[PDB]
Amino acid sequence: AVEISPDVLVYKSPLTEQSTEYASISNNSDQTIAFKVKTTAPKFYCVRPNAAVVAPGETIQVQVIFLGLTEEPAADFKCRDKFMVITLPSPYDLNGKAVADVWSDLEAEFKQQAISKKIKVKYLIS
Repeated sequence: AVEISPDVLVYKSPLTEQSTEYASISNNSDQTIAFKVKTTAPKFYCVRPNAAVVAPGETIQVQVIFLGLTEEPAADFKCRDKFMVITLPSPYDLNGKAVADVWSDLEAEFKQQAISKKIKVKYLIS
């Protein structure tokens, strides 16, 4: 019962300026989870946080900051950028380490338990 949304991040207005849309991870289970957000276009989006733990009953909001294209908005363009949210059980105390520190161990131990979600991106004039 991990919920990840939305299906599509929609950036509007001047695509020549920075803009922020939001994703969300809610842990409705009884067990702490960890998530990680992968970006196919890291030169254009800043993600924060890109990895974190979510306690039972907690919702974490993820900032997806579009850095903009001070260039050409383009007429009749289809954005192909995508984000992949991967969520895993996080049953161990991190011992002060960051989630990024332990992620590879978590994914190696709990790959079968993963709950993944591919978030698409859309540009909207105007």
